[PDB]
Amino acid sequence: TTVFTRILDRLLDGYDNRLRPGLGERVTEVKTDIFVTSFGPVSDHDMEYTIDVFFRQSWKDERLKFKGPMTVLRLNNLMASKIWTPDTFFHNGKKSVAHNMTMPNKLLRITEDGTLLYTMRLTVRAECPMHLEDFPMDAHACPLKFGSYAYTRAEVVYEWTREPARSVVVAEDGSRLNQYDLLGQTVDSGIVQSSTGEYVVMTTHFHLKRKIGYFVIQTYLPCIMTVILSQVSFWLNRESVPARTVFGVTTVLTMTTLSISARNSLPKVAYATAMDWFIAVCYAFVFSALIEFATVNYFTKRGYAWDKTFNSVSKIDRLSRIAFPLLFGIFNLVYWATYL
Amino acid sequence: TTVFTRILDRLLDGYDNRLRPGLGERVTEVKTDIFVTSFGPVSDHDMEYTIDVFFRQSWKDERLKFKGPMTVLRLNNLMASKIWTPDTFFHNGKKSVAHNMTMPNKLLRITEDGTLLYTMRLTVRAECPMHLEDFPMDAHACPLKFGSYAYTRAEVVYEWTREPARSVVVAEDGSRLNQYDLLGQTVDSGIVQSSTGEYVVMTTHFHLKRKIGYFVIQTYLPCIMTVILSQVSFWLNRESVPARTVFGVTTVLTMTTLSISARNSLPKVAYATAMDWFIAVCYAFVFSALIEFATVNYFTKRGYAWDKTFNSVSKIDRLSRIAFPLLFGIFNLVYWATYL
Amino acid sequence: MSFVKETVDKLLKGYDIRLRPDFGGPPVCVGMNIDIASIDMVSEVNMDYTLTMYFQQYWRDKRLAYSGIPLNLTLDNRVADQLWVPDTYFLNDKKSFVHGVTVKNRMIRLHPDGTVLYGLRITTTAACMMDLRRYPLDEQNCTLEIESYGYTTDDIEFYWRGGDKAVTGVERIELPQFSIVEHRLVSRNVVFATGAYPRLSLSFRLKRNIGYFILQTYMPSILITILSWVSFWINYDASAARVALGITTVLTMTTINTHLRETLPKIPYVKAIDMYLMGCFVFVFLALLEYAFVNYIFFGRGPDVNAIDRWSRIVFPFTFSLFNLVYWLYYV
Amino acid sequence: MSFVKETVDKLLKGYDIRLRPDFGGPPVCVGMNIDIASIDMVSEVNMDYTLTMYFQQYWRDKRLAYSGIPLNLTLDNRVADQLWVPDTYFLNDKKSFVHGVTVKNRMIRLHPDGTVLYGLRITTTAACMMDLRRYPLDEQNCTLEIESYGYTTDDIEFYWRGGDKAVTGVERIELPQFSIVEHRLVSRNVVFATGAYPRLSLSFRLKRNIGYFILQTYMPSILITILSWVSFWINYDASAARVALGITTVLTMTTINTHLRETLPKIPYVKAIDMYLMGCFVFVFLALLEYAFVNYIFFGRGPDVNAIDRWSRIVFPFTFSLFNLVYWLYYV
Amino acid sequence: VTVILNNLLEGYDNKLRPDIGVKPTLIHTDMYVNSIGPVNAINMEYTIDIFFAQTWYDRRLKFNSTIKVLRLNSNMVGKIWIPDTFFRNSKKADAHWITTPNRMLRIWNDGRVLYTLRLTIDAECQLQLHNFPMDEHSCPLEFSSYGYPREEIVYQWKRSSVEVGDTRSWRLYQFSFVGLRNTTEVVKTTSGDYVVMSVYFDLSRRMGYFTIQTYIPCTLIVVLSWVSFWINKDAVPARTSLGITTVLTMTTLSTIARKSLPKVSYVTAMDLFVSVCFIFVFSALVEYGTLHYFVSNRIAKMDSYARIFFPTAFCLFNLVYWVSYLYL
Amino acid sequence: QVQLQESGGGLVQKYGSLRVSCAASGRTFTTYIMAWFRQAPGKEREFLAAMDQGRIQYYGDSVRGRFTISRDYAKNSVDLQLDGLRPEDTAVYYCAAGAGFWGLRTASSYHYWGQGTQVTVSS
Ligand SMILES: *[C@@H]1O[C@H](CO)[C@@H](O[C@@H]2O[C@H](CO)[C@@H](O[C@@H]3O[C@H](CO[C@H]4O[C@H](CO[C@H]5O[C@H](CO)[C@@H](O)[C@H](O)[C@@H]5O)[C@@H](O)[C@H](O[C@H]5O[C@H](CO)[C@@H](O)[C@H](O)[C@@H]5O)[C@@H]4O)[C@@H](O)[C@H](O[C@H]4O[C@H](CO)[C@@H](O)[C@H](O)[C@@H]4O[C@H]4O[C@H](CO)[C@@H](O)[C@H](O)[C@@H]4O[C@H]4O[C@H](CO)[C@@H](O)[C@H](O)[C@@H]4O)[C@@H]3O)[C@H](O)[C@H]2NC(C)=O)[C@H](O)[C@H]1NC(C)=O
Ligand SMILES: CCCCCCCC(=O)OC[C@H](COP(=O)(O)O[C@@H]1[C@H](O)[C@H](O)[C@@H](OP(=O)(O)O)[C@H](OP(=O)(O)O)[C@H]1O)OC(=O)CCCCCCC
Ligand SMILES: CCCCCCCC(=O)OC[C@H](COP(=O)(O)O[C@@H]1[C@H](O)[C@H](O)[C@@H](OP(=O)(O)O)[C@H](OP(=O)(O)O)[C@H]1O)OC(=O)CCCCCCC
Ligand SMILES: *[C@@H]1O[C@H](CO)[C@@H](O[C@@H]2O[C@H](CO)[C@@H](O)[C@H](O)[C@H]2NC(C)=O)[C@H](O)[C@H]1NC(C)=O
Ligand SMILES: *[C@@H]1O[C@H](CO)[C@@H](O)[C@H](O)[C@H]1NC(C)=O
Ligand SMILES: [Cl-]
Ligand SMILES: [Cl-]
Ligand SMILES: [Cl-]
Repeated sequence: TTVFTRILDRLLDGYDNRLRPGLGERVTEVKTDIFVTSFGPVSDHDMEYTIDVFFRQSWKDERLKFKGPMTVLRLNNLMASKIWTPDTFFHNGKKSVAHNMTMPNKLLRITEDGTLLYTMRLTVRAECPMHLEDFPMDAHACPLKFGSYAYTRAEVVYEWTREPARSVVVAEDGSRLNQYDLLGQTVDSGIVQSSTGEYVVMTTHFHLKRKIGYFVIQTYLPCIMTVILSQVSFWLNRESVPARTVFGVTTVLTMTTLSISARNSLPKVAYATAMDWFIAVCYAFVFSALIEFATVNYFTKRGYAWDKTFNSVSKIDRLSRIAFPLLFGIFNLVYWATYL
Repeated sequence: TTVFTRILDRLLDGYDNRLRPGLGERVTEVKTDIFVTSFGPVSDHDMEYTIDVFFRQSWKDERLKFKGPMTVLRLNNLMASKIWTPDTFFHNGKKSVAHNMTMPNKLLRITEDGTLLYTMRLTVRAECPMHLEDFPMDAHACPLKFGSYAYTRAEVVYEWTREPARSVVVAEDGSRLNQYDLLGQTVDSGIVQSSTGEYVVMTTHFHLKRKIGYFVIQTYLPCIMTVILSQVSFWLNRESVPARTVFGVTTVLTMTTLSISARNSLPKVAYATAMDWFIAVCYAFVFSALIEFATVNYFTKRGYAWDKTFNSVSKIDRLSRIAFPLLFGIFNLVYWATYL
Repeated sequence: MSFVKETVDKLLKGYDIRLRPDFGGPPVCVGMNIDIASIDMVSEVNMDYTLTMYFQQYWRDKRLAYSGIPLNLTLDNRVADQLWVPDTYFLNDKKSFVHGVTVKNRMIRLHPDGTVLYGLRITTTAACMMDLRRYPLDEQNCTLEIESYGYTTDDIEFYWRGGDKAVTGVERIELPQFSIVEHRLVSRNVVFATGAYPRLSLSFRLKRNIGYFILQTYMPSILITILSWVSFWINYDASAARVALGITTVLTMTTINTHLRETLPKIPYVKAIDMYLMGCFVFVFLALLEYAFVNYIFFGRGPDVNAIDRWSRIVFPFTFSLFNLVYWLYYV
Repeated sequence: MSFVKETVDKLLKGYDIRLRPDFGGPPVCVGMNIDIASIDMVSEVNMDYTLTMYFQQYWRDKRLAYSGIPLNLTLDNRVADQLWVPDTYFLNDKKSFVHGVTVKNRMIRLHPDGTVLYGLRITTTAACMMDLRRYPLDEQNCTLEIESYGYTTDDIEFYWRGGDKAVTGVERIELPQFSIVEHRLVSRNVVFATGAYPRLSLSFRLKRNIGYFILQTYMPSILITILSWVSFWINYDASAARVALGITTVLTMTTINTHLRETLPKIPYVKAIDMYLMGCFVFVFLALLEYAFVNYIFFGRGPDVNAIDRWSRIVFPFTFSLFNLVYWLYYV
Repeated sequence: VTVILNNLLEGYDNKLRPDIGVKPTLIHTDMYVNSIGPVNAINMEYTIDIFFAQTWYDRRLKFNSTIKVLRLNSNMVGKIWIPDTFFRNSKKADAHWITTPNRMLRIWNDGRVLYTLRLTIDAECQLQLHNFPMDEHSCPLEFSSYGYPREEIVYQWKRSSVEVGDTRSWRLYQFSFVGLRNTTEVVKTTSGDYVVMSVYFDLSRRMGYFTIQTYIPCTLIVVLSWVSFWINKDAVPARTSLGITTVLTMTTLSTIARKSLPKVSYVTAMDLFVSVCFIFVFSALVEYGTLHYFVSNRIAKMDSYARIFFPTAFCLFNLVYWVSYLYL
Repeated sequence: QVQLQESGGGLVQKYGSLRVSCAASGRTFTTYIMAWFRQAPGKEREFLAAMDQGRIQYYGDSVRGRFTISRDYAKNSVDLQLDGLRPEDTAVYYCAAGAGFWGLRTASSYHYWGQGTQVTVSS
């Protein structure tokens, strides 16, 4: 197979991989394409998401024209390091991995016209600024921006191979999302102005929507049951101070525990999430369910219970058996309709 | 600067970096100087500590003499790989890091006499065996042993540059300790005998003293306030059995929680620390308080309180209000004077 | 050794690693067998498992053909960097490495007919999405995709060398929590925008052991659901007793359920274990509401009570026993 | 490109990277400007902050001066290994890396007069010792020391390129917990045992946002403190109620500190949040000793009582309100 | 020595083992256990730091000189043939490169090669956690050639195969180093028959720590529930609250015990003790419930029998428990 | 209450240049996307420009190369430098700021909107 060996020797002979194609002659145009093999999990604490893609780059290098038996040279990824390749980096990438098990996951195909296809398998951790103000009923547009690190807009321009909506493809089976739903993605192009010049930036915004099922099970239901549990004491006779005292005290203790552990899923943001308001209102109900008993006990003249003169049923108790369940139900309708 | 290119080309021409200087003629003597830029935190769980040093080494190599315009060549650290350097390693070093941002953090200086200065910036993580019997009122002498790996004392010896006390210097602002205080250090040489021969070992013992402030707030105060809390039940009427039982039950469980959480700050060693005995004694006082109420309830003839024949204040209560606070105060004086 | 040195030296002279064997012709068939050292950890939180194996590849390269030496030359593994080897990669791996103590765990064994045997010792963290709707009574199916990156089906072909015995050592794997029911080998082709690629798939059907979850989670949940029935043998006048006993069961059931989600990912659906803990909580909550109804009737509606207690002492142990029957049969 | 290929070849022909520009002469003036991408996470537990930036360096090397071509040659980042670059390092840096996807994030931009623009994209985890005495109402001052390792002030000079405008992107930073009040650029020489070295310091004065801590610890501390006052409205003969109410609040105050001590390093001094919790615990403990005092008086000293209750119903709310006013005015 | 080194490597093919077509290469191995790291029962791993020394003969490395030994650093290591010794049960193993590669290479005039390097190894030590925490383990450390079968490379111990240090600086908190033995075998694989050398370190767990954390706190809860027996009858809020709060406490204590073990499906010895302790606290609450109902609606002396049987039945269990596991 | 007050100009001679401005109040939009929209009479809102937190500028096709957007993060404001105006540019220009969900080009993805500065070009 020395015929193909001569071609590779001929191509790399007098080849300077330190200069982009058309240096000082034209703008090097790079056509890109992304295939998302798996959209990895989203981390709220680090405000980052993981993506696993086939990052395909296509461009024409006239220094790599050949005539041979085969029109396309499906070469080895070792050949890539001997050829000028674009220095694409991700602007919001935190810590990315270019996999090389068991070999560098790269392909390089040189058609006889000089076109190069250069795809790699990358795992990218990207910064996704999250406005956790409607948490957990919130949605984010996690971006993915990339462009040439060194070459300005006048030297290297990026472009989408197919139509922009069709040049980023998500595999149906690959979705490593636990508590999110990938609604879709919008593909766009922009411009950034740094201290070193203009740079074309290719962006892709993935539109995630958090699934509320987990937080309903683990946070909203315990808060709702605690409010209902605290209102059970409204049906107990006023001459049972120890029993109703334990009812109010334990529920307030329970609410404090829930109010603390509910933040463990989030970064320490300075505002209040939509879940914080629900906990605050539940805290207000449970706290007031004990102040209500602290008022009935204040008017409990006798200590012995019914089986002389006996205590009458509290008028505060009768109203609290209705107003407290009713207001909480009214609050639930307002709270859920506001965010859903 | 073609003149200085010729000098470097002359020095390395025929230089054999596989052979130590003065091979077969003398013993390569290496002068060692340490500047601790920051004494890192101490991890009791791993029984190790971090330290960030400018590890300086100086020796003489006659093959590296020159007569040039300048007397000292401050060369790039690239030159180090082409020149014999000592194979120094840390005997108790677990996992050290040679820093590389943005270039290899090394310097090499060649004086015209032939002497070399070759300093490196390392993050040494060295083993520090500890005896936690007096925990937390304990002190440790964390060692830092180093020497050549391949060269016996008949080939490479080590000595401190300045006086041994003045060859290990800790930066004034470079202290990253939180619960320890660095009380100086002792510097000594030595000889280690192994299966391959005798080796020169430089040693340095950094003396650390644990600060007791954190443990007083988080362990000793909650234990002391728990003992005081249990003794409150000695001032309650013998007729309030549920109220005093809650006192004893709550404090015993509180002690158990404090006992387990205390051990979570240490490696799971197989002996009791000093803090363990204080917890055990505080457990005994709390446990005996509920033992006392078990006796008071045993000799309680009547189940109704004074406002008929009413019950009298237990003689056990009168002595308990005096014996228990006095004994606990005695134990604190004995325990604290024992260690402090 | 002098003659063996000449044979190896002449092979690598003129060898072109940039071109696969038979570059202009038929695809080179690559045979693969895996010896699984151990499966380390199967994490539901990270949705992955860590696997150590002796990955071996087989292919014939006529360029590396030698005669006159009736031996299978096991060359030093540093020669692998001078030879063409298949660009095999695992599609569903997150973090992988080849062990390198005391040297890199590679082997190259040339054969006189030109065959190359290429063994790699690899620890792989492979992604395995787990359907946890029947957890902890679930069967997991974790795969391991094996594909060629740059070479299409016109250039390379993958087959499990040795057939169904290509993968060995699985019977010796002892996962602390799971049990490997079986495994199977699949060879097929996957089409992307850049062509069609051969794929080998190794998949294990893991079965989760229920023994740990019975003692740690199920048994305490059952006993607490029984302690809540103790109040049914308590006089209705003991408000401070049943309520204190009743509430503690409610708090513990909430505590057990909310302290179990920590060890699991934030999946937005009810697992089988969550369904059981919710089921016990309903009985526990109604046990506390049973006294609240009795305390209301006796005092609030003063101007039958013991009937509710006797009725509760049978139905509550009966319905919960009935609940276990439906739950376990539906899941086992 | 044939002419450009010749020109770049001539620059690196005979180029010695072991020797700095003007090796025997005046120090090379290296100008530095930083384009901060983000500040990732400020940790009190590890006493460090993570910083991502577009670190850039400037210097004139006459050996890299090319004429004829009117362009600024942006070369591939692999050429940096063939050029002299300053041995810049970060003194307080713990763990740093230049990103390497898709390639190593470097840029070399030669200019015809001989200038070299050398940019790196660096993520640095730098040490920042903190004074948590006024935590969480504290301002922290985290710096970034930039220094040359091998070259003294006789061989290199560091200056901020552009003066006070040499660091950009600080306004775009939005830390969830902190707030960058300002930043300063400092240029100074540091003397070690081996000579005096140039140093540049970039310092941020982070200010903590109290909003999170109010919802996390301050408010539950207040409400539990308010909760303990409910026992002041309960009849003294209600032993099982006031004691249970009083004891529970005592436990929670200790318990609340548990969910807070683990989030911080084991510092030996008292924080501003510990002062409040110790202050709240004193009131809760005294609100329990108030009942034990009353119970002893009515029972152990029976053979005024309501006076102590009513007096405590005003003094405790007033003293605690006064306690907050003294605490908050001092710390804010 | 410069002349000698250049003579050795000239025409040297490090891709070929010595006596490639003649004999198996006999390799003598010596190990010096610098320290044994913590034994992680959760991951079934232990860490060990050794000075692994391998000796063999390479006729290509024969020199005639008056020096009789060449002492070299790690620079020469890569220039000559080195055995591909890996560790079969190793999960993560590392060399040491600070300040230089921690490797030593010595070459005698007759061709004998001594190659020592420093290794940190997280060997996989499968643990049968029955009898926990009174369990004992013998942790193996296997090594063999990766690609050279028994007809090409043979490993053999020496007179001083394994040498241990002070055994006090070792990070053995829960265990104590008690024994050491060396074995050899031939393991058949797909690629051939490989000589495997295995070192067994005998480690016995020290139960003192778990007594402080688990056994003592669990025992005191059992005694704590007994207090409700001496509490006078008809104190319903007193004993019932005492009974439930011990069971709630035992549940939390039961979870803490398991935190030091993997989620195994077999009942360990400690789990049985907690399961038995869970019975006593459950029995006390049931005992008062039976007494309360019968009185409110001989049996009435159940408190008197409880004050005798429960302090005795728990003692009877302790005698059986602390004999079947501690001994026999 | 969040306010997006827009200043600039209302009348300009044909061929001139104008610089519309927009000062935010009540909230920092450093992490949001600030955009410019115009609505000619009898027509829908047309996306003009937008700059994200990373200083990345997105322009509409009809205004690419003419209108330049530039934010001042310290002052919490966004300024559009109108250039090469034509009589077809006579419209109401709006200032918008929002997260950018499904959008960055959709008027429905911006939550906070300005008042609307009329711009007129006459020949
Ligand atoms: C996927 O991609 C990744 C990333 O590219 C790959 O990871 C790379 O893998 C390669 C191949 O294994 C490595 O190159 C060799 O590395 C060794 C080891 O040192 C390196 O690694 C140390 C840590 O390794 C551990 O962790 C890594 C992961 O982090 C892991 O991969 C590895 O297995 C292990 O677990 C580092 O601490 C070390 O840094 C130190 O040294 C640096 C310089 O080396 C220095 O800059 C640092 O500051 C620090 O001090 C270093 O990164 C090297 O020993 C080895 O170099 C020797 O061998 C090669 C041939 O293999 C040879 O060309 C070299 O010249 C050199 O041989 C000389 O030295 C030998 C040792 O002294 C000696 O025996 C030889 O005789 C020879 O000496 C002769 O020549 C010299 C002049 O050269 C002369 O002076 C002498 O006198 C004499 O004549 C290689 O560099 C990469 O390091 C590694 N990179 C990373 C980031 O992990 C991964 O493998 C890929 N995976 C797949 C499946 O493809
Ligand atoms: C957190 C809310 C706090 C509200 C605090 C409100 C404080 C407030 O104003 O209380 C007064 C009163 C309490 O009445 P309540 O029924 O609780 O107490 C009865 C009352 O004291 C009678 O006067 C007593 O009879 P009398 O003297 O012998 O004739 C009777 O005893 P007896 O007949 O058995 O002997 C007592 O039980 O409440 C209302 O009227 C409704 C208020 C609804 C307020 C809104 C409730 C939602
Ligand atoms: C941990 C040590 C435990 C020791 C346990 C020791 C247990 C032990 O032996 O108790 C017996 C006795 C009980 O004392 P206490 O005052 O509690 O019991 C009274 C006593 O039984 C009287 O005899 C009763 O009156 P009487 O018969 O009708 O005239 C009186 O009833 P009433 O008049 O109210 O109707 C009871 O209340 O205490 C001592 O002698 C001093 C113990 C000092 C112990 C000091 C311990 C530091
Ligand atoms: C080199 O390896 C080949 C392939 O493993 C060996 O040939 C095998 O030998 C075994 C044992 O006799 C047979 O069961 C197989 O059927 C053989 N396979 C083939 C393809 O021939 C060969 O014996 C080895 N050479 C040496 C010298 O050991
Ligand atoms: C183990 O080592 C001893 C020396 O300690 C040696 O005599 C013996 O041959 C070695 N091998 C076996 C299998 O015992
Ligand atoms: Cl997710
Ligand atoms: Cl510390
Ligand atoms: Cl251990």
